[PDB]
Amino acid sequence: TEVSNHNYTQAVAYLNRATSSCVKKCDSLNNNGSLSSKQESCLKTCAENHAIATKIHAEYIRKLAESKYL
Amino acid sequence: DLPADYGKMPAGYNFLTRGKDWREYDKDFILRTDAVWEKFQLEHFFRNYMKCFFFDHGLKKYQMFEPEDMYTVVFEGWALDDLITFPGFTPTGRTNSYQIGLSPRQRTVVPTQTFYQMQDYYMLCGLRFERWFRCDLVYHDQRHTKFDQVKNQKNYKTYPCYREYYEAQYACQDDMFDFLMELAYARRAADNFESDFASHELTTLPTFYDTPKAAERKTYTY
Amino acid sequence: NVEEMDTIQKMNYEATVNMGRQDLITREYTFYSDYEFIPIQEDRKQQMEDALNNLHKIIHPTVTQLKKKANVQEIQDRVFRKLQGWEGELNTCVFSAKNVRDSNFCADRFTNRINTEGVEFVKQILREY
Amino acid sequence: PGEVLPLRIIKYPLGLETIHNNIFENTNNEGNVELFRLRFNSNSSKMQHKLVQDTIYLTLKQKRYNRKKVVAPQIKYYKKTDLVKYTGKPYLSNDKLLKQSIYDQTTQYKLIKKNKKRGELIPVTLARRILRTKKTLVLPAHVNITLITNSYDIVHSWFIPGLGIKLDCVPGRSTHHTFFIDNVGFYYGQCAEICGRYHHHMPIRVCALPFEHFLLWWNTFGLPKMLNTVSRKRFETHYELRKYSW
Amino acid sequence: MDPVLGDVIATRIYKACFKHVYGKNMKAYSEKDEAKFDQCLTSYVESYKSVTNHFITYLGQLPKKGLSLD
Amino acid sequence: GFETVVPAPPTRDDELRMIKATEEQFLQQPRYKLYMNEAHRIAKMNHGDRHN
Amino acid sequence: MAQTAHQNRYQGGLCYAQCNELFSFWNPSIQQCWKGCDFGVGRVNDPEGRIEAQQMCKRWAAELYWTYKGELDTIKDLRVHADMYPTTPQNVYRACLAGVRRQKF
Ligand SMILES: [Cu+2]
Ligand SMILES: [Cu+2]
Repeated sequence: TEVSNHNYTQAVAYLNRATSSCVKKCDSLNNNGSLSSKQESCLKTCAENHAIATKIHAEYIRKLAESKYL
Repeated sequence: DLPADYGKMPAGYNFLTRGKDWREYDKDFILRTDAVWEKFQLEHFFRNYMKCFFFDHGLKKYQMFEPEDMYTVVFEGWALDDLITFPGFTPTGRTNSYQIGLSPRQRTVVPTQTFYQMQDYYMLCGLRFERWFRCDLVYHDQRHTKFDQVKNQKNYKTYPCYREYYEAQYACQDDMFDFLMELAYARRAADNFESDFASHELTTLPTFYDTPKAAERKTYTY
Repeated sequence: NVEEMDTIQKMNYEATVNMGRQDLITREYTFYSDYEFIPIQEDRKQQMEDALNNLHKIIHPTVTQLKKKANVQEIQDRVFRKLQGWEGELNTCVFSAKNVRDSNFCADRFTNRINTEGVEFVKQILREY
Repeated sequence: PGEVLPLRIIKYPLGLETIHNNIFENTNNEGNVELFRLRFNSNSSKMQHKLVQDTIYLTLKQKRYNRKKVVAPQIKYYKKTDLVKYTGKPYLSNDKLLKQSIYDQTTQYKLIKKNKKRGELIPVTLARRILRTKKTLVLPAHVNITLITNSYDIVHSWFIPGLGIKLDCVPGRSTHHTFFIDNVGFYYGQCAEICGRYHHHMPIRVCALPFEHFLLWWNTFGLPKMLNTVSRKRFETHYELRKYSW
Repeated sequence: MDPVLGDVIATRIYKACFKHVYGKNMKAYSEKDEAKFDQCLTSYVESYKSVTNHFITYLGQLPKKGLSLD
Repeated sequence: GFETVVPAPPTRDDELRMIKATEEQFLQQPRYKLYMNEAHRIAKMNHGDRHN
Repeated sequence: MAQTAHQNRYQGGLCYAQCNELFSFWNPSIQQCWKGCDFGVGRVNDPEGRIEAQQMCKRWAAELYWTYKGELDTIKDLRVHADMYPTTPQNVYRACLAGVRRQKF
């Protein structure tokens, strides 16, 4: 299988947005360079939530486009 | 008999029979006058009947092939096919000479006596398939979540339609089973329960088995 | 895990995973002509399951104490007829539902009906049987 | 057709299982006897996966024996490492010993086909011309074997003359017929119904042996087949010999 | 992708570090501020790595085809 | 459907009493009323009397 | 009656006739009760004989259909219905017990 650079850019943008959201939520910046145990747990949870959210939002956009076409 | 522990197994009984005097048991056995000829004939018969393997020399081992017609073995011995290694009667080397009988028959849910008068099990196969399809449609969705199709192998519970499926397969044939399976696939796609279309119960003659207080119908006595 | 299993055990694990993941493959093909219906919410499913669990817990004493399969089937059939009428009303409301608000309202109505009147019906049936 | 109703109520079957006299089959995590269950439909547009064909029937394809072209030497490969681990052309000696053939087996077969002497009372067991077959139905003796006779295309008839049996496998009719062979032996037969082009050559070979011999045949060729595992003998065959004992 | 994506990510990280350092404390710049920015950058890199790992795993964990495993 | 307490398995005395009662009932059947000896014989005889 | 001990049901005896009274005319429970009564020959009159007859009936029922250990002991209703067909080992045990109980002298 092969993937496109546009897809890579979209994935990178989604990852950047998810990382920004996770940092803002879990307050990852308030650390001395190492995330606490709670910080890492919150980071993992927020990353899973953001990945699910990205999948859901992409599916919603695709479904809206399909319903427009279909 | 005199000891109070007569018959109790001695502690740490090795059960080995090394250095056992065979004379003490001589009176316990009576041997026929033809015992020698009997031993010779028994050895010959055991060699001739049990040894269904051929000593292949190329691999220097026992070998076996599928049973072939006498001529196929006699006049066509130059073209043996599908030769494998004779694995032996038992993995542990035990004998296999024992008279066989009929196993305890499996439980019955759709009795064969319902249409046992007929020689071909057409109506029996139909009824068994209907019952199995009803049970499956009842418990189709939870097979992977609560039945033997689960991931936790220690939590595998026998499917509720196990005996029904086995009986239906026993009653029906291969082609009929396939056709009924296609029909049942169409029915499952429809998700049409037999109770969702049944109106034939109205146009049947009343029977003593159809009384209102069905529980009172049975008269149980010990 | 899979790497900790032999060939047979790995094949069995793959068999279980594939047999459990059939619906995902079935998620691919869809028929356009079907009238699409908004699925019932997971919260609504959980509430209905809780109501059914309460009904089963109520039935548990009489069901366990009864020694007649006929009596058990009769009680089950009466409860099934009542709950089937209620569920038919709920499903009729659900099929024609046009919004998640309507779905939630129908689910709440069905749960309340199971909670309020079905309890009285089951109590009367148990007092009889 | 139509669609799946959003919610359905199903009463689990009662009295189906009598293993431990527990008529209550379904019990929720709360432990209460689950008499009613709610089945909800998730995806309106999704189709349904077809039911899995759970039936796995060990298939033995009995066909007419064919003429051999050339006598190949028994070549066993290493380990799938096609290098010939073992090579040879055996021959069953008069002592029933698979010794090394010293003559040209191809020449022997060709000469036998070219010219074979005949006798006025040559045994049929020693003269098979339209009765040789590839596989023989291996069964035990002095036991009840049910045979479900059925036809695929037209009504055929399997007539074992030695067993004096004649089962008419007809389409649709799953004729369940009993068979009890009160003796161990090998029998040959042909189609008792005119099956068409091959109404002459549809040979059937039936070998009933001691129960030990039948079990050995099953364990060496039947148990190995229909295993649905890795085809390695040490992975299935020995495993079967380590999983099943009578 | 292209280095411009890295530049955009760097700009976002710089804005985040400024918020973490001077979002509520608008004071003069110093080596203390530089060290705080360096710590924030290290924390942001760690958070991005954790988010990428968790998101790729959750997206890799979601089934998409029958397990073949050869 | 109200259930009743299941009676315990009978003793030999109860078995003998039941045997005696069954023997009396079997002897009570007139020779003219040809009814096969089945579990439904009593109900069939009652229905036959009602029909007569 | 292939498993019975008499040439004909008429030679079975009154208990066998009692067996014919127990169940409906369309159940193998008649043969099962005949076998149970045959197990009761010279056993009903003695208490040890009756206990051994019950054990023998359990043994025959187990030899009839594949049954797990203890299931025949977990039977709640020893009472039988005239519509009880011999479909389960529990039914076989109940029929054999009834046949033993119906044997006199
Ligand atoms: Cu033919
Ligand atoms: Cu033919």
